[PDB]
This record gives sequence, structure tokens and C-alpha cells, in this order.
Amino acid sequence: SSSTPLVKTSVNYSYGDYPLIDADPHFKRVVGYMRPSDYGVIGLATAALPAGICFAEWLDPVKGKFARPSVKFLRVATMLGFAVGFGAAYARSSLRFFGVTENAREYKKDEAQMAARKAAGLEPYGTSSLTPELQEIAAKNSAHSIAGLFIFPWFNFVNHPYHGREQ
Amino acid sequence: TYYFIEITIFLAILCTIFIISAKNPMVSILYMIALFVIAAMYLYLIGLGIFSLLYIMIYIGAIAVLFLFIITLLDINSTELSVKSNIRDLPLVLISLIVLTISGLMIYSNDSILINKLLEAFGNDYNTIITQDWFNIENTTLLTTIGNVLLTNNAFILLVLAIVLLLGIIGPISITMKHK
Amino acid sequence: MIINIVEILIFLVCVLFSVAYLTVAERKTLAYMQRRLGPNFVGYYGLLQAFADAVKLLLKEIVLPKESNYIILVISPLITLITALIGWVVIPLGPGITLGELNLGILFSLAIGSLGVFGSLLSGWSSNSKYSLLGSIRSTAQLISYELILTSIFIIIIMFVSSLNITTIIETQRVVWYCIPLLPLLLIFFIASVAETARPPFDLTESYSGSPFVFFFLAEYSNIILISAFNGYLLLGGYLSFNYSYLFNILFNDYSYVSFLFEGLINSSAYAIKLVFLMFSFIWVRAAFPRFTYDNLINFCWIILLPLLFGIFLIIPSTLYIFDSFPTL
Amino acid sequence: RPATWEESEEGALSKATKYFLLAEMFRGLYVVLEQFFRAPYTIYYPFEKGPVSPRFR
Amino acid sequence: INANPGFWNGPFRYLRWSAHNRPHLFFAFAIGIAGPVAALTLTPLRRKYLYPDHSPLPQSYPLPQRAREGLTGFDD
Amino acid sequence: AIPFEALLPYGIIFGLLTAGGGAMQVLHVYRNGGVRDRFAIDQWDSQMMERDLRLNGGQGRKQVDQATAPEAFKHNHVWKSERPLI
Amino acid sequence: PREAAAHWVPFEDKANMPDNVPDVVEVGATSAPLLSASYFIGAKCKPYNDDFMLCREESQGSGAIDCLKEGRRVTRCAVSVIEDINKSCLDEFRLHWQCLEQNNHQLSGCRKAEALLNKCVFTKLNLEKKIPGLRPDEEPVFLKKDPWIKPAVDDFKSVRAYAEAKKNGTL
Amino acid sequence: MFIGTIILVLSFLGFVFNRRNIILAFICLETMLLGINLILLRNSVLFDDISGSLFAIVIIILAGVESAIGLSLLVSYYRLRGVINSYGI
Amino acid sequence: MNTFIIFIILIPIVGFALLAVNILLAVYKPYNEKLGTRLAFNAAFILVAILFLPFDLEISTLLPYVMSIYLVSNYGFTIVLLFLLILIIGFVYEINTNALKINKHNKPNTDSLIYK
Ligand SMILES: CCCCCCCCCCCCCCCCCC(=O)OC[C@H](COP(=O)(O)OCCN)OC(=O)CCCCCCCCCCCCCCCCC
Repeated sequence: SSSTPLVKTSVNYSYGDYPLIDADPHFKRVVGYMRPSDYGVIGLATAALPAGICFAEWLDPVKGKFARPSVKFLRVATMLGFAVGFGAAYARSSLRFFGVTENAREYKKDEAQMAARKAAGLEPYGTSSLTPELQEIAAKNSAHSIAGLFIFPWFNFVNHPYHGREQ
Repeated sequence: TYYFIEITIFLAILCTIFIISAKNPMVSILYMIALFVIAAMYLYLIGLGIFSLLYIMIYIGAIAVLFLFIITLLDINSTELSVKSNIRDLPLVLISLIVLTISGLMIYSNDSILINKLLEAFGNDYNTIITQDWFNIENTTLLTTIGNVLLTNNAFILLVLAIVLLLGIIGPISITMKHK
Repeated sequence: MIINIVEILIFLVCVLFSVAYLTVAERKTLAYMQRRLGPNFVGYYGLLQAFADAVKLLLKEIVLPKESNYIILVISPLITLITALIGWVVIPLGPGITLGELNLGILFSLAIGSLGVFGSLLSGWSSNSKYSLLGSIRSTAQLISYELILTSIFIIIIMFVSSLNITTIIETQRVVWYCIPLLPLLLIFFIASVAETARPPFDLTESYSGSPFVFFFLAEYSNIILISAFNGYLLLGGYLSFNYSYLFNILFNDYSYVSFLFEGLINSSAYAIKLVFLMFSFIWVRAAFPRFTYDNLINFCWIILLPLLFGIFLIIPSTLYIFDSFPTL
Repeated sequence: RPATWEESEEGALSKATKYFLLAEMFRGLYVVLEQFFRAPYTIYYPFEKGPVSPRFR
Repeated sequence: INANPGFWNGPFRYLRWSAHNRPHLFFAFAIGIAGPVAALTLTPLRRKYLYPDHSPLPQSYPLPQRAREGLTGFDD
Repeated sequence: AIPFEALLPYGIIFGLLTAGGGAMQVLHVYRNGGVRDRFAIDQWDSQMMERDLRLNGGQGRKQVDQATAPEAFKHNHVWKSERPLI
Repeated sequence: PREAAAHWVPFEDKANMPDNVPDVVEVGATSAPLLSASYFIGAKCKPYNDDFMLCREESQGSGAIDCLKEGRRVTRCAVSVIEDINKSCLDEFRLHWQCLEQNNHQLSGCRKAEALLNKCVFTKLNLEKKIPGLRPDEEPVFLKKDPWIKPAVDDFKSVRAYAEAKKNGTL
Repeated sequence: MFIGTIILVLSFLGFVFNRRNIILAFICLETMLLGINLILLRNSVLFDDISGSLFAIVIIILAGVESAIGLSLLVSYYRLRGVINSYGI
Repeated sequence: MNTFIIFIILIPIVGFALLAVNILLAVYKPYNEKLGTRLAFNAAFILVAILFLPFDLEISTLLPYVMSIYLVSNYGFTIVLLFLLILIIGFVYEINTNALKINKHNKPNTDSLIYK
């Protein structure tokens, strides 16, 4: 009742050298497990868009002689830079769940966390406010949506029962 | 009241011929509105009562209104169906009518054989047997299931469709404004 | 087959009498708001004056101008007459008392109300003069612009019922009406209803003889009572007044034809008193206000009312979401 | 000098409640509603004549 | 005449300006963002305090997963 | 005060719609045979109404309550044969 | 599964069961008596109905012919429940479904007759009306006091019988 | 399939041999889309599924948006030339 | 054979009857004095009815959702939220651009009085 997956699914089907953690991690887990280098990537992209606009003005100015771009452009540059940096950090961190990059730092955290959720006496991936049909369709929508980050942003917010794992 | 579908088929033929040969451009457009009504008649006739009112609401009430609204305040020249103009067209009209008609009838068939492909389109005569099964417990009609599958299984199609509606807003504005 | 044709000519005689007396009623209350008498010249107290006017205008010379399609000009009255009158099926005078009980009644009432634009626009192409066209353009532009927010208010109301049947909505409204939670929507729907007929609060283009006049005349007031019927069923209680179970357990003892007669009297008296207060408010807002420029009208619809309506689109499913209250089919 | 928006005694909530709830429109509505319930002026002409002074011509 | 300060020069001053001088846009956006923000932040509070969620309605006949065990009744 | 003449055509509008609704309700009850109409009919309830017309014998909604069904009930069962849909 | 449109014409069949399958006598209750006793049919005949649908699941596609022997027993057990409820509670079962044929067969509008019917059937036929899937901390709908959804007019026979059951102390 | 096929074919040939004005071309395009709708919705009814109904409700919206786009395109065609020729663009 | 279709066919009978009564009944008797290029228009006139249609297509796209609102609970809700907000952004484009205005071509001519 509300956690039997009722489908057949990959078991530990790793996408690289390294073992998988989730087949689609929840958004909270991706934000929880990202490294300080990932926050450095977010800061890099937040800095690189207004500095890039200042740079591209210094190369070729718009109306002939060089001025700084307006603050109305710098703030939109910084907002879109945070958007690029968050997309980059979410994709970087999701790669560690799939097992295509190095994830021995996070594999320990997940075995600790699922041992804790066994000790707390609750479900291994979360109680959801959905029928299992809707959980299944909702996770068919967000399965492997990190590919195609170039077109559209799409995330996992459903606590559905299957993540390409056993027991 | 057996031949209803045949009657709508014939009346649709006649209405298209009145569309393509009409004095006045908006006499032609009112014949198109009549063809939409014949369509909605066929759709209620086949069993789709929802769609017929969707056709009357969207096609008649928005697209035909936009079309008539265009014809009113714009100037459009028109020649009428002279016989000097258009019987130079008629031999290829006849060849393409028979060929395109038979060819549209062709692809509902699976034979190696050419005219066994054709005459299986006319093998229509057998009356489908409708059985009652009591397996469905609720009033899920057709609009409900369209709302389930536009929203769960094809939610991405609905959001790309939102981008298409956005483009239908932005584009006509972007053309016709002359910014300051 | 005797049964349904006697039922339909009873319904037709009722509604096509009541669209005639609505005219006599507007002249009299417009007069008393202006501190004068209405007509008292033609009936014992002024009644059958709409009959006097129809008797005379069916005696009036029809002029078909040099400029005109003759066929288009006299069957635009009929296509507006027929679709201003076709929408009278689906309104219930009681639970399941319509001329056709179809499970998609709002989709029908919404599809017929979009068919009513043509007899404005099309009849601009009658008598093709350069000012006989762009006035029809302004007319049809306002007409479509306000049936947008009409359709919007309908779909906001169906978020509470999730059924396009109409008497299902009224049976759903037994616990509470829909004006009491959504009273801004009653204000918005009233002014959109006033615009959709192009009433003389929201009139610009005013500011034939005979049959093309009396068909447009009848279509105008049939549209009045038809959009009043729409307001009566989806926003006020349709045929609902109070409980009346205790009064019946005092009066009656078992189901008889007099008990069904009494119940139908109570239900359609509630429906008619909603509709009559609504038509009075139409004439009452006609009496008190000047009119609009086209720019005030388009600014009003597209720039003021519609963003607020987008906010309503966001706010009402969200409160149906916060408390787990989604309506089931 | 005409007052700016910030030097006004009314709150934005108070001012826009009068905006969206049509306050003085309703006031002018209630005026003619009062006039529905009063006595008309009409005299019935061949049965009742209006004023006469002897100076009239 | 009342000029636009912009959202960026002073935020709360621009919010006050829009509430005084463009009340239809301010209150349309107010009602609009009151929806999903309260949809985010209020429903865990309701599931914690007011009432937990309803159990799902059935949609088909509910089949259990057994193997037709023999029942001695209506053997006739 | 209140003009009676102004509100009399409203009175006739009210009376015409009231009498129309009452007469129409009694016409509906006379059609059903003493009971009210069914105002929202499912596909399930459509199939249930045709089954009860099959079971009661001819009548619309007579609503027999019998122990075990009659003899002609096993033989009066209907399938629907629909035309080619050209 | 789809419904017939566009000039369906009905047809029936002058024939018989073959000798292979025994006789089964039918259910002769219509929708208001069937909807009335639906919960008691479901209370007594739960394992029979579930074995029938489990048959239909187990041998897929054969369907009709390989599940006839248990489709026999579900019909016979429901007939047993209906004559059981006739011979004990005929007058208030009749009171219930005569309420139910007005009010669009809504169970929402016949509470005072179904209280009487549930009390009779529970003390004499010893079957209880229950809604499954309902966890605790959730009240069942036909038990609650002052519901939001009351019917238009309460039926006269059932409010008279309900008051007389109050004054007898029956209920 | 007959009604959708013949409205599509006659609509197509009325589009092709249009030499009289431009709005006959628009309305022949829209009636082509109607015929495609007819064929698809019949197939959805015959196969007992919604997926043809899904493609049909999506192509209704796409036909509407194309009418809006293209009629604004005609208006901009008309801006610089206050006439629309009978023979065509 | 229902009471739905007698209405559909009977409302024209009403109309055909009444315009018959007048055409059959009244005087025709016309003459010349009784009987009797193109203008340019602003962009907002054609704009109101062109941009009318993409909002109308959205309003009938909500119509499959509000019938399915229980079945897609918590999930189709958010999909519809995203749909509505994507179209609200095109609407705030439209009202930020001041598209539907017809604006008056003559000012008070604000430019000041300077000399020499
Ligand atoms: C803080 C309050 C709540 C906050 C939540 C936000 C809103 C929720 C409430 C929504 C209800 C909205 C009702 C309609 C809003 C009307 C707003 C309005 O006043 O429109 C202004 C508009 C022009 O705007 P503008 O140029 O800025 O000038 C305004 C002068 N200050 O003016 C115009 O263009 C014309 C105005 C037309 C007004 C209608 C006129 C005729 C209709 C009268 C109907 C009266 C109904 C009474 C019936 C009584 C029945 C018993």
C-alpha cells in the first residue's frame, strides 16, 4: 500500500565505472549532497556573466566608445548566472548519483542515511501524497531528465518508491 | 434513419464545391462555417458529442470570427469562376481527383496486391456487435481522460504547447506594433 | 409523443411571453426611476404594449438598400434569433426539468453563446458603407473581448463541481451558493454579462424596419434573460431557496401530483425570483450611468479585469489544494 | 504644489478598496434607487391641465 | 504626476508606489502569488495539525493476489 | 412609495416562469409514472436502466423486487448491432 | 466498453445453454433493491466474488468459459442474501429502496430509512454495513450527525417510521 | 474514412487551383485540417482509445495558432500594399 | 424523439413565420430617395481580435483539466500551475509593451518657449 512499485526495474544498473546511488535522486538529496566545488561552480557562473558582458563591451563597444554596461544589465546577468550555475551544479551532483563520476564521498552518506531510515521505522524513500499510479507516471516523467538539461529544466519532487535498487 | 452518415458525406462534398466557387469572398467563408457545422454533425453522429461542441466553440467561434473580421476591414480583389480561366485546369483536376482519391483510399490496406488494397476499403458491410461489460464504475467520460493524459503522461506536450500559445501571442504583436 | 410536444410548447409559450413582458417592465421601471409614469395607454395598466409594438412593426415597410446583400441582411436576424433562443434548452426549472438533459450542458451553453457574435459582424457587411463596417468592427471586438472573461468565470466555477452537467452544479450548490464565497466573481460576471449583450452602460456603437428589427429586438432581450439564467444557475442558487423539508412533513403525507406541483412551484419560483432581480439590476444599471469610449472598454477588459482573472486562476485551485479538497466526478 | 502619492492620508489598502469595490458608483446607484420609491410628476393631459396665469396668450 | 522609481532603487518603496498608483496590477500579482506560495508553505502545516489526507478511491474492481483457494460453500 | 404598476410586468414574468416550471415538473412526473427524473446518468446507470427495463417487463422504472428472475428474462437479452460507420 | 451510436438496432437470440453447464437461477432485483442490498451482498459474498474475479485474472483471455463455475456461485449466493433479506426485512428494505427510486438513486438522501434497514439486518441477518479502505481517525459517512449534504425533501414514510422507532426505543 | 478523405482531397484541389483570391487559400487550408481531424477521430473511436483524441485536441490548438499567425502575416503583407491582388501574392 | 430536437427545429419555424407575416403583410413601395475607397485603421483594432484567439485557446485548454481535477491530484495541479504561469509571462509581455492602446497623436506640445 503506497510503496509497492508494481513494475519491473533495473537493479544496480550502473551507468559508468562506479556504482549507482539513485536512478533519479530527489531534489533535496541533490542539494544536500553537493560538494564545495559545486558551490564554487555556482559562484563561478554568477561571476562570469556580468564580467563577460563587461569584457565583451571592452572588446567592441556598442555606441562607439567604451562605457560600463548599466546596472540593469548587470543584475539580469547575475540572475542568469545563478541560473547557469545552479543547472551546472545540479547536473554535476546528479552525475555522482548515477555513478558516472566519483561518488565514494556520497555512497557512505547514502548507506548511513538508509540505515538511519531503517532505524527510524519509516519507508526507504518517503511517504508521498500520491496514488502509486501517479507516483509511477510522475517518475516516468522525471527519469533521467538530467540529459536534456540544454532544452528544459526538469526536476524530481515526487517521493516515488523505485530508484533502480534492490530490497 | 440509417443513411445519416452518407447524407453528411454528400452534403460535405456539396459544401466544399460551394466554398471553392463563390461570388463574394465572404459567401465562400459562410460556406466554410456551414462545413464546420456538417463536421460537428458527423462527430455527434459517430459518437463524439464532446468534440462537436469543441468544434463549434473553437473553429466557428474563434477562427471563423477572426477570418470574417479580416475580410471586413481589408481590401481583397477577386475574379469569379470564369470558364475561360479554369477549364485549362480541368484535365489535371480530373486526373489528380481520381489519383489522389484512390491513393487516399489506398492506405488502409496491407496487401501485396494493388486493387485488393483498393477494394478492401469498400468491404464495409458488416455490422459491429456492441457488448456490455460492467467493469467501469465511474463517469470517466472522454474529456476526463484527455485531462488525465494531457496532464500526466503527456505533460511535456502541454508545456511545449504553452510555448506555442506564447508564440501566438508574441508574434502577431511583434509584427504589427511599430515600436515608437 | 403527446407528452414532449405539449411540454415544449408550454416552455416556448412561457419564455416567448416573458421576453415580451421584459420590454414592458424596462420601460416602466426606467420611467419610475426618472419620476414619471410608464406606459398606461394600451392595456388596462399598460400591458400588451410589446404586443402593440410587434403588431405595428409587422406592418412596417422593409427597406433593402442599394448597397446590400439582400439574403445576408435578412437571415442575419434569423441566425441571431435562433441562437439567441436555442440556449433556452439547458436551463433547469427544477432538478432535471430541462428540454434536454445532456451531461455536457455548460459546453453547449458556452458554444451557443459564441455563435451569437456573427449577426453583429455579418450584418456589418450588410449595406457596405465605410462607416457601416468599422462600427461593426468595434461591436464584434467588444463582443469577443468580453465573452473571453465570461468563459473564464464559467471554468473557474466548474473547478468546484468538475462536471459539465448543469443540474449537478445546482445540486452541488445546496450546501452553499457560489456567490457567497466568490462575491468579486459575482461583480465581475455581472459586468461581463452587461458587456456581452452590449447594454447601455457598456455601449458604444449605437452611440432597418420590421422583421430584421423585431428579430434583433427579440434576440437582445432573449440574450438578457439567457445570460441572467447563466448567472442564476452557476453563481446564485439555481432553483434553491431553503430546505422546505419540515414544511412538507407538516403539510403532505405521501407523494401525489399536487405535491410535485407544489414542489415545482417552489423551485421555479426561486429560479424566477433570482432571474427577475437580475433583470431589474440590468435596467437599474442602465438608468444610472454614462457610456464608454472604445479605449476605456478595451483598457478595462484586457488591462484591468483579465490580470485579476489570472490571479483568480492561480488562487482558487491552490486553496482547493491546500485543504485536500478536489471535487470528484 | 499638487501632492505626491507618498504625502497622502489614505492608505493604499483604503484607497484601493474604494477602487475595486466601486464605492461612489454604488452611492450614485443608491440615489436613483431612492428615486424609484417616490411620487412621479406626470399629469394626464386632456383630463388634467397644467398651470394658467390670466396673462397667458 | 507620479514617476516610476523602479523596483531596484528601493524595493519596498516601489511596492508601496505600485500599491498606491497601479492597484490593479499590484493586487492581481498579489492574488496570483498568494496561491502557489501558500501551496508550498501551508499544506505540511495542515497535514500536521488540521487533518491528514484521505485514503484513495478505488477505480476498478480490486483484485487481490491469491490463487483461488478452495471454499466449501454453494457446492451444489 | 412602491409603484405597483412598475412591478406588475415583473409579476407576470415571475408568474409565467413559475407556472411553467410547475407544469413541467408535473409533466415529467407523469412521464416517469409518479417519481422524479434522473438528472445525471452515468454509462453505468444507463446500462442499469436498460437492465431494469429488461427485468421488470415493458415498463420504464417499475422497479420489481423479486427473489429469482422470471423465465423470459434469460431469453430477452439484447446485443446492439451498429452499422458500418462509412 | 464503447457505447453504440449511429443507428444501432437491438437483436436477441432464441437459444439455450448447452447441456454441459448446469442451470443457474438469476437475480431478479432491479437497481434500487440491488443498490440497497449491495453492501450486504458484498459482506456475505466477498470470498466468492473474489474467487470469481481471481479466476478471470488467472486464466487470461479464456475468460468467459473457464470461469463459469464460480460465476454460478456468486449469483446463487447473492440470491441467497436477497431472499434472506426479503423474508426478514421486507417492509423496511422496501422502505429503503422506495426512498432510493426518488432522489436519483443517491444514497445521500435516504439516511433515516437506511438506519432502520441496517439495524434490522444487523440484529436479524447478522451482517454489518462497512466501508473498507477507511483507516481510523476517519468517520464513515453514513454514521455522521448533521451532514453538510441533506436531501431536498425527506420521504414521509421513512421519517414517520424513524420517529416511531424513536418512541418505541427500537433505534 | 470517406468524409475526411474527400474533404481533404477536395479542399486540397480547391487550394491548388485557386486563382481568384487569397482567402480561399486560407479557408482551404483550414478545411484540410478539418479532414485530417475527421479521419483521426474516426480511428480513435474504432480502436477504442484516446490517443488519436489526444493528437486531435492538440492539432485543434495548433490549427488555431497557425490561423492567428498567418492572418497577422497577411495584415503585414497588406500594410505596405493597400490592395491584395486577385491572382495572388 | 426527445424534447430537445423539436426546439432545434421549432425556433426557425418561429422566425420563418414572423418574417413571413411582415413580408406578406406590409407595404413595399420604394424609390430612389428612400433607398441609400477604403479607410485606414489603427493597429490595436486588428490586434484585439488577432491576440484574442491565443487566450481563447488557453481557456479551452483549462477545460480538460477542470474535469480531471480529482484524478490528477497534487501532480496535474503543478503541471497546470506551470502552464498558467508560462502564459502569464506572455501576458505581462503584452501589457508591458502597451500593445492594445490606440494613443492620441496630438499632445499639448510640451516644448518650452525660448528666445533668440
Ligand atoms: C482591496 C479590494 C480587494 C482586493 C482584491 C483585488 C480585487 C478583488 C475584487 C475584484 C472585484 C473587481 C470588480 C471590478 C473592478 C473594477 C475596477 C475599476 O474601477 O476599473 C477602473 C477602470 C479605469 O481605471 P482607471 O483609468 O485607473 O480609473 C479609475 C479611477 N480611479 O474603470 C473603467 O474602465 C470603468 C469602470 C466600470 C465599472 C463598472 C460600471 C458598470 C457596472 C456597474 C455594476 C454595478 C453592480 C451593482 C448591481 C447591484 C445588484 C443588486
